Amino acid sequence: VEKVFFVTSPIYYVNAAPHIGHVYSTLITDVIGRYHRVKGERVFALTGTDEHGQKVAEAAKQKQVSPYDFTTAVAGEFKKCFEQMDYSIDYFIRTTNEQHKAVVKELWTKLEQKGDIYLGRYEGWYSISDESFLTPQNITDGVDKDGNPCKVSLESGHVVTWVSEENYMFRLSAFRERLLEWYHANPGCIVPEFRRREVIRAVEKGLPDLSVSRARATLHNWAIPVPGNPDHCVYVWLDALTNYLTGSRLRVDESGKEVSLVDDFNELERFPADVHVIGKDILKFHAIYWPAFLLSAGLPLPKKIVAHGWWTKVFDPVEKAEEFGYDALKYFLLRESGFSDDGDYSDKNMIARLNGELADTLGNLVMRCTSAKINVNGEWPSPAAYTEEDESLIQLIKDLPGTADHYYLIPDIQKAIIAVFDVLRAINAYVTDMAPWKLVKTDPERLRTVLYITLEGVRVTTLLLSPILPRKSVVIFDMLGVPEVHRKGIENFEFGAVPPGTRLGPAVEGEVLFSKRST
Ligand code: MET
Repeated sequence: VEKVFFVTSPIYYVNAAPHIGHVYSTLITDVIGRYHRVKGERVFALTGTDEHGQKVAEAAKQKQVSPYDFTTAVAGEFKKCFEQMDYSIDYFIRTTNEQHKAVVKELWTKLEQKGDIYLGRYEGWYSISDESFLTPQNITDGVDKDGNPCKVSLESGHVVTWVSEENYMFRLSAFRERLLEWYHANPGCIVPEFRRREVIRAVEKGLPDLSVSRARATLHNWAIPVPGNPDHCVYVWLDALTNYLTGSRLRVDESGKEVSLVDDFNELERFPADVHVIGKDILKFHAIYWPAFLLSAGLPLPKKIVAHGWWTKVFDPVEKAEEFGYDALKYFLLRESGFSDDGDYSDKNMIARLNGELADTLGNLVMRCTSAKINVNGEWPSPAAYTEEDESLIQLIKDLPGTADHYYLIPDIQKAIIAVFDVLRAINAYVTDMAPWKLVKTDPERLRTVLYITLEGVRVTTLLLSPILPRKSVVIFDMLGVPEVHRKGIENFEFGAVPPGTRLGPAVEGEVLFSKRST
């Protein structure tokens, strides 16, 4: 089905200021978004803020400000952070938005009409910080900020409290068999694979019904009212998860403001998400509750949920981007960690990767193929006959787009970067063997062949890196003199798409692409 590629970040709680966790989650969302745009697809990338609930209201009360003022302020800090980080997200949703609330009520009403919401009790543990219901097996003894002996979440270590409320209850237990069918029928729907296995084990163990409302006093009245029962408010997670549906139904203008909410999601061709990006801490909500809601409502299910190794919720990313470069930082975060949390975030290692990979591997190579010394005519030369060594490198360059594409689609952005850099290392090796600096005098016919391959290797690697390094890719292409039309589209993944005779861009006397730093 030709649709709009719909990729989401989670919507972030506004109890605290934006931080690296949020920036990472939204970076992954953004990169996926960018890759599909580079592929020539229609894209709708979504991010935003999760503004209702007990936690946000209590954080606003601690600041001695009204929940409305506080959410608006913090949402502003989030918006500004994401502008600073130079993302290309299509819309920023807020759960306080009136159109969002409409969609929630509409969804609630469907679930109710379907017979899947009933009036019952929740008597059990709850983590206000996680906004999560927990069984007694998921808690242990612990300490709080008054040093007192309390109970805490095994998940997150935050304080838990016993709740005993009459609550609207969603019949999650009825969806165990259908969820298991879904997981088994769609074995790539949860990535990475060990998290897919974790979800399945949990659903196999059995599912309780889920409390989807709370008494309004418990939430300090800071929530969406239940349709036809103002004594109750809608659970912040049903509220929150529904942002993805709301987002898929908003017409947005050129400045990024929502102008209209369509009735039927099919009108905008976004729903359901192709990729939900989340942290590992909210997997249950996205892989169990969310599909169960959609199943109840007869709505289509997402294609993939990708759960990274970090938590959704010092090291300030805007500070480090100003210190080391924006694209460089993004590169580092995406390169340094896969789905394991174990990975070394340190000035030592940021500099190791900056110098080793960005400067010495990529940057070095860009300068070699464009310098006046080696590229004497300042153009893409026409190649002479290819040796078997030439062919071996060409093969790597030809194969790379297909390999990188599979990685980007999993999605595993670390592996995609690695694949591209393997080819970059190969090109450096090739350039070392051929010694094109010697060939300017010794054999100019041979240099044409060597230079051309080098240029084309640089173009193709750069094109596949352009979702990771959106600014630097533009600079590289300007130096190489790659016309705008050749900077995107699957057609331009092909070897040879830029014809010989293309002139390089002008240089400037101070130009480095990535400046190395002191160790
Ligand atoms: C529907 S995604 C909700 C994410 C949640 N607000 C968090 O900050 O973890």
